[PDB]
Amino acid sequence: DGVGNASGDWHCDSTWSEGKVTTTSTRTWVLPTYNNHLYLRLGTTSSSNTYNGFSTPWGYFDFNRFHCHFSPRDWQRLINNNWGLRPKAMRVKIFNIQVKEVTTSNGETTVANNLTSTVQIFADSSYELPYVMDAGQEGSLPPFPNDVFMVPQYGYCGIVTGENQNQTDRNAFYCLEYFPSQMLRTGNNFEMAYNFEKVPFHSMYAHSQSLDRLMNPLLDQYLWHLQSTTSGETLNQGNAATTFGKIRSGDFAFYRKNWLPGPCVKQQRFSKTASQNYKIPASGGNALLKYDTHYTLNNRWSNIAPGPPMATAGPSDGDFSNAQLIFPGPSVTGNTTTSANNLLFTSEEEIAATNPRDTDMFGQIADNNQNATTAPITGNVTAMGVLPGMVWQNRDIYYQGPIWAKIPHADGHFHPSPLIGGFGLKHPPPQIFIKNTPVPANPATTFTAARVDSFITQYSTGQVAVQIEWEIEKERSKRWNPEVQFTSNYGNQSSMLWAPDTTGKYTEPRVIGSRYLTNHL
Amino acid sequence: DGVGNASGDWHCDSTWSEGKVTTTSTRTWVLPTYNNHLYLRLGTTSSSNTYNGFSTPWGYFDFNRFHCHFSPRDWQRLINNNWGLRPKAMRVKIFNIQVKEVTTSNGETTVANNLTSTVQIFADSSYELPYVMDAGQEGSLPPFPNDVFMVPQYGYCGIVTGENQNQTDRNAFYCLEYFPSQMLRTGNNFEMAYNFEKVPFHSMYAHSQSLDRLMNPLLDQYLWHLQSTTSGETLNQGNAATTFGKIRSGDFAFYRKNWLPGPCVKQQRFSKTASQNYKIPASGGNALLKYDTHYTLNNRWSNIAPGPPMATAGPSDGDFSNAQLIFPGPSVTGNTTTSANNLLFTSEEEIAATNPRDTDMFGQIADNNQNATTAPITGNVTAMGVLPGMVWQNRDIYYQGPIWAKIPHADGHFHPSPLIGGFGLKHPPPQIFIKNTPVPANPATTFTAARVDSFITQYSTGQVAVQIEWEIEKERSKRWNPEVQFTSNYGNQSSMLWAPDTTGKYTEPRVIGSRYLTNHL
Repeated sequence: DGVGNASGDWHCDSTWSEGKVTTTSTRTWVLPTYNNHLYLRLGTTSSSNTYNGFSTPWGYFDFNRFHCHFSPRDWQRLINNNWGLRPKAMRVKIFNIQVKEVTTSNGETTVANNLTSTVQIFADSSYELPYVMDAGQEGSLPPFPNDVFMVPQYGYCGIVTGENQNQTDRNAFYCLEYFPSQMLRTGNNFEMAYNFEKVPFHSMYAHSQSLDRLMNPLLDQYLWHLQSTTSGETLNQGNAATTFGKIRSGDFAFYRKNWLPGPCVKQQRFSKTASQNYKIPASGGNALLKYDTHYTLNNRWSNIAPGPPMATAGPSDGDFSNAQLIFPGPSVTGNTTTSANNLLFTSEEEIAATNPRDTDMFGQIADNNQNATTAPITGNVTAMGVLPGMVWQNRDIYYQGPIWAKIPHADGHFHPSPLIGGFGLKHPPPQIFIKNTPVPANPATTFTAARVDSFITQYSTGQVAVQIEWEIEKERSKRWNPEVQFTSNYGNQSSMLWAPDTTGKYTEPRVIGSRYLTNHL
Repeated sequence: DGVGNASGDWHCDSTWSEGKVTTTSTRTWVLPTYNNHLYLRLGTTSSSNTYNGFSTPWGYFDFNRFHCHFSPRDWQRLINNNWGLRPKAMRVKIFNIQVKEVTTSNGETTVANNLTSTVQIFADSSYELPYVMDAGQEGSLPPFPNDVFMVPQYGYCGIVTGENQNQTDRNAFYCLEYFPSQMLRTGNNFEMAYNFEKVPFHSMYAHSQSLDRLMNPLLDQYLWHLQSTTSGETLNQGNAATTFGKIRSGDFAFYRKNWLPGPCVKQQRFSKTASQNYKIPASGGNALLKYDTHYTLNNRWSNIAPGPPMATAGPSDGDFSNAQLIFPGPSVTGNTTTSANNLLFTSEEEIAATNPRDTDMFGQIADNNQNATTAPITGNVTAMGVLPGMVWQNRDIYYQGPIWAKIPHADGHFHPSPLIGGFGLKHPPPQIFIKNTPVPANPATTFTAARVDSFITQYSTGQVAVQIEWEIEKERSKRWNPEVQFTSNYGNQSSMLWAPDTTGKYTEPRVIGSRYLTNHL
């Protein structure tokens, strides 16, 4: 519309309705020029870290974390009152564009606003580009609305053959300029809308019943079983008579059951006390990567991280495994720490009702057929696939964690739910790409056909607004006694938690999940 | 609309109608960047000064004083001709926005206007934020229309537990960016409207009658009373006979009366002559805070300041108490003075008809039941609540004082009128918040997820207009002789009072209240 006319307004709120909540949040961004306006191929030959790909001049908006869209109070309203959550619609606006040219002269930089410069924006609706937005990486909106964030650079990997960097003829190059874009000056604004495909509600609740306890504790089964092959409490001694008996109440472990616990992939267990662990190197002949549970994909090890949902130790427990996500705590110098107390550990232990424990076996199975001569042998089940009549609970969604993921495009998928967390989507929210259009510097007066390298140094800033409509289930329980709630128990604090400190810094003190209200199997 | 098109006009006038006056005033403001765009928590552990809270990047418009909306002549038209005043409607405009970027280079600052920068403005209509606008503090429009004022920074306290700074889980953090705002460039303008809830007229008048004199001085009552228990003028001597008598005229003190004087909280009295006061420290073991009348709220002393309305010494009298408001006079160095003649003292003495004196007791009450053996004992009433059949007069509104206050949100309130002065409102005029939107400085070329600290230094200026509709009562008295008026008696002056001086400085020479015209009980 105009230079001196604002192209949008600031909107950040949540509005709660009967069956739905609509959260809006606005942020301020700054977009640098990446790679001097030019694509660059990436790669390194590493034993398991081997990768190859392309970094692009473009940058993109990552909307996928829950604290982008929710405050800590709104997250409390949600999880305390509701059994389920799923996203419905999404809407995005990019407005109040400002492009700034900078001038380095006489050892000092001055910034002026270039009014005729443009910025390019397109959302990829057809999913034609590699989708990196679900990778669980950085570059999303800040949790706190006053923060200004930097738009992350876009890049993508490609199929790696073995442990060697080198590309083959299968590798694709995608040129972002080969899509149609929208070019925006300071008067122009961008907008798009999106609809989520129907997806099961995330279950925000814990079970108040175990699987193996689903029976009536008063009654007996009409089913019989073999109690023992001999008299006495000692093995391989007795009168050698087979005793059959009815299954009476009080001895549930022998009840015949309709269902089974969920699948397992065992994890290696580590103690938070440093002296209580076996000494393992970070890198070398024996890596910690070797001793963790990994999968070999094309001669490349990769952790199973978290892996299939499995019950975990409590957040405060003195042991952890890779089945637990780890977030930085309130006070961290960054990139390293020697103490687990600085870290904030996730725990799935609420799902211990239906699911086997990450660091413990699924069960034990007979390895032979006994006879009078041969004693029975059983053995541990470390990894178990799904079986008919098996039930399991998904991993929990967190306030700091990802909302969705893109289901890979493949001829088969089983229970398409993301192992980090959230909502598997075949057509997730489309990636929105933005770059500063190049402005050439002063050209030569004669003609040359070499591409022009010299460019005016610029960056742009602006405002971005996101609106997601969510759909929620109200808890409908006949439970008498009070349910557990998410409360602030933090007590007497010199400086308020979940608020800026004396220096203005805002951090998130705790990891908070969605499962508080109980329900029954 | 446009860069080179003005978004509003200058309007300052009052327009008087039969039952109403509509005053408009326009000012020029300047808005700095506060706290480098970031919230900061505040607090200090003090014995009674203990506080905790948050200072915000935002700033706000304080419209609450009378001289914002009135000139000294308009204030004279009002109070001389009218018994009552109440506000009706209010309207606010913020226009002619100008955002200026500043550059410090080579030891000198240059200012340029950034045309694509925005400013954010929202009024809080739902009273969701802490309301600091009624606190009787600085940061309102200047009295004199040529002055340019600086928009005050916004901040708020929180519930303090005891004498300790530390917050508890009850303390709230409010993020202003979590409201919807309006973003304005130089072409854009802001506007809002507001309606006052029905409120009793402030009574601009003094009583021409005392309570205890409401009788007919000619007649006698038909009521009798006990005149004395003995003969003679000396106590505990006489003939010990009970004498009853009719209540004759001329001895009014014994008249039976339908009504009582207003409540009291006694104040400590101080003489303006320094030698005539008892020596008390400002701070130490014995504070002057201890010896003034205070209330203990959660182990924290606070003055009763002014407190319930009570008659006071005259403005020129040689003694004062905390029941009298104090304003700076025409000539003050600021923040301190050793002489009361520099200060301008408020006086409530007009209400001495219905109200007890601030430094004197409500009365005296019998402490025992006398008999022949025991002499009667009475004792002073320093503090008295309201009683059935009690009448009182509110504190006066001044030209320099607050217009309204927000009635706290609580399950009970008694006679909700602000003890400083003005109009108690449940939904007062909403606070209007304004800040400079951040413009990031030159970002790094690589990507980092830390929030961007570096910012372009900016400020904005503009114009703000306020229009309040007022409702007034015309005096309707049958009084014969002339009433007291507010006149300029200042006499021969080298430099005109109520006008700028030779140096351009404008001050307010006197404290002027609203009560001149008499009325009768």
